[PDB]
Amino acid sequence: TIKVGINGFGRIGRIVFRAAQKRSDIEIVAINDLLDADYMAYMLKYDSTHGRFDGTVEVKDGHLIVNGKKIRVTAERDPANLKWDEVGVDVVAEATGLFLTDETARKHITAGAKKVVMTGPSKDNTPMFVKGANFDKYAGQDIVSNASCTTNCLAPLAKVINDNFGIIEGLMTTVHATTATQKTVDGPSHKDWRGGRGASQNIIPSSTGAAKAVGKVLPELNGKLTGMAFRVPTPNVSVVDLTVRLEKAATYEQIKAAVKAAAEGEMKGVLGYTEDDVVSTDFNGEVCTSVFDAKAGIALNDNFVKLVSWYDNETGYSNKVLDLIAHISK
Repeated sequence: TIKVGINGFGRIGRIVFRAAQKRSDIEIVAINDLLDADYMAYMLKYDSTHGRFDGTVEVKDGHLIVNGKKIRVTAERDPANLKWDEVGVDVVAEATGLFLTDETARKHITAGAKKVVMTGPSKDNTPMFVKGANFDKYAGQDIVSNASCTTNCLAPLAKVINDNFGIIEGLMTTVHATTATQKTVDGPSHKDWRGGRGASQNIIPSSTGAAKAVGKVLPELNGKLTGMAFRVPTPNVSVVDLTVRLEKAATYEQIKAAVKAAAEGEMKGVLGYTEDDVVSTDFNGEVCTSVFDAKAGIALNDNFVKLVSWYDNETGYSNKVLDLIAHISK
């Protein structure tokens, strides 16, 4: 099995760990963060958004015992001192948000790991991969990125639409759940003044590179999409609102049928499809990274349409982090 070390036990690190427990090809063997093992155990067992851990957690001798398996807990600030080889780690899920370049992330390789997956968009030219878009373009690189949660929602939908009808141009809005970078009441946030405003009180405009980054994993869309975000007072689950102009005339029923076909075919398990009267909490825990909402979208005409797709910005992305780990280990 693929032995994985997690650097950073924030939201993504903890949900990757949970999702990994149901897998048989991967097992987590080590976690690194500035948290005691008993605090680590507490954060794993109790989750406001996703409920109790489905399994056993206990602490003995500074290491976790999760579902009977021993997990090494360290608190190194310098990734180079992590000694991943001592626990036999093949791939590091780099989930701190601080090591998003080749130089910073490589110290995991120096520390004994064989490959690294960043759980966020790279800040340099480290290649980015999105399941359903370009996992098949992986070419043995030892450091990769799984892009962002929003790109994992937008890219599979954009590919289906572009492949079938040709996207001339598109603009995206994501209505996005509150995240850990936000503030409970108005507080300091230099570099992003709006993002410091009280999260529970406000709709907050925010920048996002996700739509531009679709052009990295689908080069045929390179300069054809951009977008923005609004952060809203929900704790999890976000929604993409994609307005596109199409080359080939397509009725809304043709669009729905094309997405449904992909959701049951080449993109099964990545792209979902529903015609039900869903709301955001209906996707809490969703494993698909993009669930097309057929009744919510609307067409002005056969070449100009607004498409709606849901994503659990914690769970879907975390499951595809694990999918990328398994893919680069094949």
